Amino acid sequence: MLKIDLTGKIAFIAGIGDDNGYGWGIAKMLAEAGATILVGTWVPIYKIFSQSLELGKFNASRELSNGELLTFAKIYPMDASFDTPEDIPQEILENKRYKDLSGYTVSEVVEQVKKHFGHIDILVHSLANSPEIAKPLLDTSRKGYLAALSTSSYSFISLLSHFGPIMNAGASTISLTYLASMRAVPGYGGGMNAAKAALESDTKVLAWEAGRRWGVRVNTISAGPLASRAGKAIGFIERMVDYYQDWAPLPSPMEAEQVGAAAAFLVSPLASAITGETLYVDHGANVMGIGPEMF
Amino acid sequence: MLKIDLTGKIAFIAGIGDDNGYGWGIAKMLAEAGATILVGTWVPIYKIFSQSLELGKFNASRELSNGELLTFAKIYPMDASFDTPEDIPQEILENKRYKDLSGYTVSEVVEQVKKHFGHIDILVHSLANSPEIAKPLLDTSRKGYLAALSTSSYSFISLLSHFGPIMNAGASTISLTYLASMRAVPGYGGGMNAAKAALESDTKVLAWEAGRRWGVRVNTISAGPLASRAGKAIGFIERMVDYYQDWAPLPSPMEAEQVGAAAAFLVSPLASAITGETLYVDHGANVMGIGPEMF
Amino acid sequence: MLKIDLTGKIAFIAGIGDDNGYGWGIAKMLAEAGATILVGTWVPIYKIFSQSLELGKFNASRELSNGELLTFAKIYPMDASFDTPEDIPQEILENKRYKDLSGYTVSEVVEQVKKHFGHIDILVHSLANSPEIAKPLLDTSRKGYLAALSTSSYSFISLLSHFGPIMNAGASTISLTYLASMRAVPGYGGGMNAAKAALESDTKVLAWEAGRRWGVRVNTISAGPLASRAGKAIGFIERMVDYYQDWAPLPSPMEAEQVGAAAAFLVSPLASAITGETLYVDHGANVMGIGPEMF
Amino acid sequence: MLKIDLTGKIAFIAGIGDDNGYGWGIAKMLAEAGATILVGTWVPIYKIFSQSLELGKFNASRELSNGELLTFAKIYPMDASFDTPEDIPQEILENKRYKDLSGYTVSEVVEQVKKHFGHIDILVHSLANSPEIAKPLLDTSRKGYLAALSTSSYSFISLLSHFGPIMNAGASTISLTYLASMRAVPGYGGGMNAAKAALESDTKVLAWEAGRRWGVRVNTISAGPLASRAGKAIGFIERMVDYYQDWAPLPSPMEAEQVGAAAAFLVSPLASAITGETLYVDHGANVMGIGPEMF
Ligand SMILES: NC(=O)C1=CN([C@@H]2O[C@H](COP(=O)(O)OP(=O)(O)OC[C@H]3O[C@@H](n4cnc5c(N)ncnc54)[C@H](O)[C@@H]3O)[C@@H](O)[C@H]2O)C=CC1
Ligand SMILES: NC(=O)C1=CN([C@@H]2O[C@H](COP(=O)(O)OP(=O)(O)OC[C@H]3O[C@@H](n4cnc5c(N)ncnc54)[C@H](O)[C@@H]3O)[C@@H](O)[C@H]2O)C=CC1
Ligand SMILES: NC(=O)C1=CN([C@@H]2O[C@H](COP(=O)(O)OP(=O)(O)OC[C@H]3O[C@@H](n4cnc5c(N)ncnc54)[C@H](O)[C@@H]3O)[C@@H](O)[C@H]2O)C=CC1
Ligand SMILES: NC(=O)C1=CN([C@@H]2O[C@H](COP(=O)(O)OP(=O)(O)OC[C@H]3O[C@@H](n4cnc5c(N)ncnc54)[C@H](O)[C@@H]3O)[C@@H](O)[C@H]2O)C=CC1
Ligand SMILES: Cc1c(CN(C)C(=O)CCc2cnc3c(c2)CCC(=O)N3)oc2ccccc12
Ligand SMILES: Cc1c(CN(C)C(=O)CCc2cnc3c(c2)CCC(=O)N3)oc2ccccc12
Ligand SMILES: Cc1c(CN(C)C(=O)CCc2cnc3c(c2)CCC(=O)N3)oc2ccccc12
Ligand SMILES: Cc1c(CN(C)C(=O)CCc2cnc3c(c2)CCC(=O)N3)oc2ccccc12
Repeated sequence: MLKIDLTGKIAFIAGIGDDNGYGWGIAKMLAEAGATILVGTWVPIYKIFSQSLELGKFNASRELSNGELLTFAKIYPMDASFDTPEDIPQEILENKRYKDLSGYTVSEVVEQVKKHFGHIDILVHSLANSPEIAKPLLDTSRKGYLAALSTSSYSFISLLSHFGPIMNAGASTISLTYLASMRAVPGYGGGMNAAKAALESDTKVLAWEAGRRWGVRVNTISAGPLASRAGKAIGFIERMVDYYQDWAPLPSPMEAEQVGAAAAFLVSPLASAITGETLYVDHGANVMGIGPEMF
Repeated sequence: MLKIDLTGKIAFIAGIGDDNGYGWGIAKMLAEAGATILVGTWVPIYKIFSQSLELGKFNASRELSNGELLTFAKIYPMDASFDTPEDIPQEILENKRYKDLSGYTVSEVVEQVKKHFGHIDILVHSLANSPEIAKPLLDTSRKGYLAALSTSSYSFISLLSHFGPIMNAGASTISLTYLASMRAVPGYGGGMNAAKAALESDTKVLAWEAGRRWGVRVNTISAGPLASRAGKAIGFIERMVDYYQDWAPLPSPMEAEQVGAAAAFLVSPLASAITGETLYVDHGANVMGIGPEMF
Repeated sequence: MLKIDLTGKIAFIAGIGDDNGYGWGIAKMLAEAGATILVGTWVPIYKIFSQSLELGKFNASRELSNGELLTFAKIYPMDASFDTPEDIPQEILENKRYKDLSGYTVSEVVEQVKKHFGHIDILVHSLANSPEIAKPLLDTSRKGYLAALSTSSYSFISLLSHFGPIMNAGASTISLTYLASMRAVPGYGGGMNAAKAALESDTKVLAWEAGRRWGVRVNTISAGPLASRAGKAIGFIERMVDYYQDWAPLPSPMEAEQVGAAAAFLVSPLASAITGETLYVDHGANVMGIGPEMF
Repeated sequence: MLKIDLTGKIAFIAGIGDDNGYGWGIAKMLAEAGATILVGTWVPIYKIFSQSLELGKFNASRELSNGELLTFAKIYPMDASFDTPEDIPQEILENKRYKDLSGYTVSEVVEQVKKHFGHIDILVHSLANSPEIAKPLLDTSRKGYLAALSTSSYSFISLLSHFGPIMNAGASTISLTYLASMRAVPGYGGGMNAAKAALESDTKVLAWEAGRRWGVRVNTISAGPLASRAGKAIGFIERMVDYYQDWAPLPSPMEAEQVGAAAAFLVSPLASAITGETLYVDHGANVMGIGPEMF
């Protein structure tokens, strides 16, 4: 037999806000492979996510092939915009969603993980935001652009920089990107193109640095369109899904567990020679040199 | 549990000549996954390969995790330079090692597979040759350049074209490449650069064509240096292995099974959304923008 | 003033069949810059081209900005499929177009150029053919695929290898490619995708080899769609032209002289630091991540 | 004759602090082509630069081919970190070098140019900085990374956003980048890899956006190493220069005017079909697949 075996491994997944995104899909497949799952959930939705899970609202999505339910060892409120408490502005501190929580900056979450688990094996980054995604880049503000980069790109560096010293041998990371990183996709606004370009560039540089510092592998998955929370909010994700079905080598729609399976493989000992890679899991759409009108 | 399960599937691997190349490594991992293995072996070395196998010469390399030995259901003498018997030059017809054999063109091998097995599930292409690899491309002859393309590139198209109509649902292909395809590597001569460029370009085109025609997936793996038969003949493979260790994000040398494990994943149902991809399994050397002296 | 000054430089342009392709456009712009123009014209259309030129049929297309006419110092019948007369099948020798002519192999043309002009300064490759472009790659024959490679890609190596020894200091080359080389474009069949992938790969390799051997620069231009002879012959070039207008950052249709202007700059002393480059002259269509429908 | 004709065209160059950088080289070549030259100079070094200029310290680097001296029509104090006065932080406002100057935010500078000149034709972005360039990406702070993106990447968007509406027909932009944007170069620290990745991604997106909005073309040049102000502070620029000479297809060192000549071509009417392009002007180093250490 050939197993993707993650038994006893501890994965931290940053960016699970419901059962509809890639983060959930990755969690599910890492669990199928035997991993222990810790979750970073964004502060302003932490209460609702954690409550919905306890109230059984996600149970249809928790079914594992062994009959058991997907279970998280711990869920940490987190805002990966902030490395230390000093970084948090008064506007955030006085926000009612934040004021009733504590220990949610990156350095703080990592210290808690260290206290309770000692080490991690797998770091998964499945988070992105721009406050101005609906704006053309020409019309995107400086603060908006830098916010897109801070949340969507630097957040990875912060997570790896802080978790790195407590990663075990054979540890690796996963982040998620989209092809608009280095090809023009009108509609992907608010500096999100730059944030993904940065994320992909950093994947390569970090593969070398983390590789030489800790022996850690660093890979990114470029996914096709999915009607997640983020996806649905853009306003036309359904048009993108349909377009990809007409465009791609294969017509099947994305499912979060497809990206999850690729992530499981990449963080497993079966991928020890794979690092710095951008792996396309988009039914081959990215290889096309023309749109479906000229087929 | 998460398994890469190929039990009941038939893989045809074109290009196993001994236990020291990537083809053997791929066979071993597909077998670990449960796949039944058919092999195409170059005519002039078919007798020695088959005989050595039966003598137990490769037994140390044959051991599997379950305690079984790697076994081939059938080994076919084959020369992928030829599609039909009408293609074979008189000199080859008169050659000692060809003249007392028959049915070694691509069409003939596929017809024998179809008769005895009906269908295949996985096609692996692990074969390359240029008669002029030591020569700078500037000094490579038309005959040499086209022979490199014929053997190393077109052979994949012939194998997929002939096998495609008998591939089952969920079928996929793997071929092997090297980064000199689209970056200049002095010493990768005799048109091998062009043969690899063509193979990767063909990978994308065939992913669309085979995807739409048969639902077949088509992927390529770009590997790090290995001291195979072909690798040792170039004359400086050990220096290349050493260079990659100094250069890459991770220092581990290539092992055939690392590419085998990648192949096994790519052909499994876990990778249904992956097609047209070039997957680097080279310890990240390919992502570097400068060599080791400037680190 | 800043001039692209090719005064006294001798350019050999392989692939001018009439006034409608990129070869002619390149010739006009090199002529504007002051270059002497030598032409290689495909054997089967050599007489036709020469006779049309003599009857004044292209005179409207010959007007240079200085009031003079685009003038060719010599037009050579050529077939770049053949390096030496020994390579020509008797079947070709007996064809009427070839029987009426002589000295059209690559070696023979270069020998005539050396005899009467001594050296050249610029080599332009503006030729391609596949006998099976209407066929899916899956359905393309070995003979067809290799013929595309021989005519469209090896021909460049042959011309550079033969002309290189008689190139003056500061010499450079230009070839023409299309984005289907490394992205999948259904309809670009007959192995043309592989031929352009090979052409682009060889550009990089030859930049290094010819740069080190003769100080020669080697560049390629990836152009937008044009209704040339070859263009029109695909049967749907007009739809490709219209598609590009809806798709690209800029809407203007290709003109042969746009590519010609890029060629003129790249072969001028102003581009001494540019080599191995693939320069897109396609109104930016190649940078798009989706087609028109999702704008 | 074939002229790169910029007669009467108004060019604004962001990032000239002395005569040793790419900005100066670009100015000189645009001036050779006939352009009027406006310069944006970083506030802290605006006085030293303008005083050095009129003192005649740069007269040796000002000589043009027509026998005239390079002349800046207007030199504007500028800090491209700031879009409007509202953006300026307290420490900067009270700083010795800013506190007496006024109108140095991007919006204010564009307004001055609009009053003075009505419109512009060419925008050159030759600026970059990270306060943490010596630091591994892993050790780079959030403030440092975002500062690198703000100064090196968003600044271009701000300049184009503000300048666009007063750009004439046929207008275009140039920026400068380095290959570390999408390939790992250890030592290009402080988030500069991400800054350049963003710059290049933005080039593609803005080519579409600016192309459709104003008909403006947008291109970037990727240069080899130069001993500039920024280049020398890095601390090993001479080693990089030597490495490139050993590595590249051609051995000549970079000269600022090489990038300048490429820039003049790209902003000229001869390049009307070129947009969104990344043009390498680095003697071909970028196309290499291995380092000099082998060969
Ligand atoms: N959904 C799609 O079509 C595609 C998404 N991707 C990438 O996949 C990743 C995951 O996105 P999805 O699963 O689609 O949506 P998602 O909305 O379910 O997940 C993104 C998460 O980021 C979290 N987040 C936002 N700001 C945060 C902060 N400051 N600190 C901590 N968490 C924050 C959100 O709570 C949200 O849960 C993203 O990187 C996205 O760019 C890639 C390709 C396609
Ligand atoms: N060895 C290395 O460093 C690397 C090899 N690759 C690629 O891996 C693939 C396998 O190569 P290796 O395992 O290294 O060497 P290998 O020598 O073990 O395999 C090449 C096979 O091709 C067969 N072959 C040659 N001409 C044939 C023909 N006309 N008809 C049928 N079979 C023919 C050979 O007999 C041999 O079995 C090749 O495509 C190679 O280009 C890629 C990367 C690195
Ligand atoms: N036309 C278009 O949309 C585009 C064309 N290209 C490339 O531009 C180049 C020139 O093509 P075009 O100007 O468009 O058409 P063209 O038909 O005018 O030029 C092709 C020439 O190749 C010559 N030729 C064919 N076989 C030859 C042989 N065995 N020996 C010597 N010459 C031979 C033909 O006589 C013909 O004149 C080609 O490489 C083409 O692939 C690239 C991009 C776009
Ligand atoms: N120098 C080299 O080896 C290479 C440089 N490049 C790129 O070339 C461009 C120009 O760099 P160089 O000519 O080498 O150095 P440079 O130091 O001469 O020019 C950079 C300019 O940016 C200005 N600047 C810095 N912060 C500014 C701000 N907040 N507002 C306005 N101006 C600011 C500086 O004063 C300086 O004049 C940069 O984008 C650089 O990344 C690219 C490749 C190679
Ligand atoms: C696919 C695809 C996506 C999904 N994708 C890859 C993404 O990365 C989505 C990221 C995202 C970042 N910030 C925000 C939102 C979504 C919506 C809500 C909001 O407040 N901010 O977006 C597109 C935009 C245009 C075209 C395709 C796509
Ligand atoms: C790695 C690497 C390889 C291995 N590799 C990726 C290859 O593709 C090897 C291919 C090959 C093709 N034809 C022949 C031979 C080897 C030797 C025996 C024969 O007669 N002809 O070759 C190099 C050449 C230069 C630099 C690196 C490498
Ligand atoms: C543009 C474009 C082209 C033009 N182009 C870039 C080409 O390279 C055309 C090449 C070509 C090579 N061989 C032949 C023909 C054309 C027609 C006549 C024949 O006998 N053989 O072809 C396409 C096919 C599909 C989509 C776009 C394009
Ligand atoms: C080339 C090359 C460069 C030049 N280059 C392309 C650059 O973009 C240099 C940019 C730069 C950015 N920030 C700062 C400085 C320079 C010096 C002073 C300071 O305060 N910060 O830098 C390298 C670093 C490592 C390896 C190669 C290179």
